[PDB]
Amino acid sequence: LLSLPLVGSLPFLPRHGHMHNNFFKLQKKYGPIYSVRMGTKTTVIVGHHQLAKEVLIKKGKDFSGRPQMATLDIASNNRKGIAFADSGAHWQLHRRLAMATFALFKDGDQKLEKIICQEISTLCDMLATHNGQSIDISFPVFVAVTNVISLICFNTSYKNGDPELNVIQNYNEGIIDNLSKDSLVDLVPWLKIFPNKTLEKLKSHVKIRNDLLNKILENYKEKFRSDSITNMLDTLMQAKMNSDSELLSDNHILTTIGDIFGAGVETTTSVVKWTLAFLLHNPQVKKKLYEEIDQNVGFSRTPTISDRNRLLLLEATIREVLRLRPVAPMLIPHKANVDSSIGEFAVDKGTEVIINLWALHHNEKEWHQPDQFMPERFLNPAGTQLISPSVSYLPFGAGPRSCIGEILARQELFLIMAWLLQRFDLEVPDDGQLPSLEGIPKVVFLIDSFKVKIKVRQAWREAQ
Ligand code: HEM
Ligand SMILES: C[C@]12CC[C@H](O)CC1=CC[C@@H]1[C@@H]2CC[C@]2(C)C(c3cccnc3)=CC[C@@H]12
Repeated sequence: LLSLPLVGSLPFLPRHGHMHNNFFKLQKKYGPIYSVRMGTKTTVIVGHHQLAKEVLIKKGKDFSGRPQMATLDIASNNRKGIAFADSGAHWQLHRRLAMATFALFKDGDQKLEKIICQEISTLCDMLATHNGQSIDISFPVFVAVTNVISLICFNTSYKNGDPELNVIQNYNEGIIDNLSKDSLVDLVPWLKIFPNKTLEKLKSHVKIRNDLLNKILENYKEKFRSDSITNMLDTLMQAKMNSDSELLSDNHILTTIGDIFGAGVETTTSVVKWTLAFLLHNPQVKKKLYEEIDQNVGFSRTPTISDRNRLLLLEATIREVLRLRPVAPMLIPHKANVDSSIGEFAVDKGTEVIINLWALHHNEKEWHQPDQFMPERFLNPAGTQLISPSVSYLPFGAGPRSCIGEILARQELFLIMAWLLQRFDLEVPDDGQLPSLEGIPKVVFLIDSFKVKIKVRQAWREAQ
């Protein structure tokens, strides 16, 4: 007898399990580096911190490109902005500008901390009215960080109950929904194979986004002045003026701002939401954080960046969430700019390269009990200093494409968690429903919405 002719082979079921996991699973069989073919396209998947550090750092510029996806083409207005922009003059300029923007927030009245704290203050005030009730805290958090990013981008914020916030939250939900089904690593190009409305759907969420950004950018051309660089939009216009003409067109500026707005809001919200979930499943850790927040900060004042030097277990909890649930479990896809190599294997010009960050954060030789939420992994055995327990760890990636929002995100997470932990007891709702920790892989790695019982703290009031 005979083997049947094979016309197609995939090593696991599509739309079965999370893909970053299925890829990790195959490491057992094939090693930490291997490739897949779909039509003309080859894709490399990397699942070890050494070979990843080759792609991200050592050969940074070689692998700093982005592949082209019909779905990203829409989200990025034909490859503009930073995130889904390919390497080139376009990317490099807009990346450096945005970065330069961030320094305009290093010291003074527009200290990043002061902008962050104002909003956490509104945010804690709103949340306080719900004393005794179980709420989904998604929207209150989305609001506070929508504000921080808005101030940083434009020097504007939204008053309470402005409907624009609701309009944003909507096309954000609908873009994240139609950007991919599961991860950005779509394996089989299902949307070229059968009739469907997903590009149609995606276009018209992005239309409404682009329309809101167009209003603000034409309504700002007349407020703009050379002697006043205080936000990101200024920085961009300060560049268009001096000069790079092809590079800073209207579309190009809109899209960069659109990336930062998107990225500022959805990543931090998601992580806050994860952190709260892990905290609800871990009442032993939760208790110690209240005890640590009392011993070190008490109730004479609200928490402060300078507190990162003493709220160590809080910073370890955040570190551990960013490990167990990476925001980007497979980063964003890379691409080979020139012919090159990983681990001394050939990788040709144009090949998609994916770092399975999830594998690195779960490597069993690198972590002692990787499947466990254990903020202790990030402390010395006593409890008094933060440690880097493995090199297989890159929540913010690294190299030419590393996260630019990293200082922003770090401070937003630490300050949100600290104000929250000071003022509020956060408990399971009366119906003992805990959130699912499984997650929902999309551009960002999300958690199903859930509810938290929020109460005002006995110790917080017993001091007013
Ligand atoms: C916990 C929150 C965050 C995490 C864990 C995180 C992590 C990451 C990772 C892993 C990447 C991709 C690295 C790669 O593609 O190889 C990335 C890229 C990026 N992030 Fe974040 N990030 C966070 C928050 C933010 C924030 C607050 C912003 C905006 C202020 C932001 C803006 C960006 C942008 C614009 C890129 C694209 C970089 C490029 O293509 O050159 N991120 N981030
Ligand atoms: C789709 C979305 C989120 C929904 C918005 O409507 C549009 C948008 C634009 C830029 C994207 C963002 C999600 C987060 C992205 C993908 C991001 C990012 C992703 C992960 C970590 N850090 C940053 C850089 C650009 C960001």
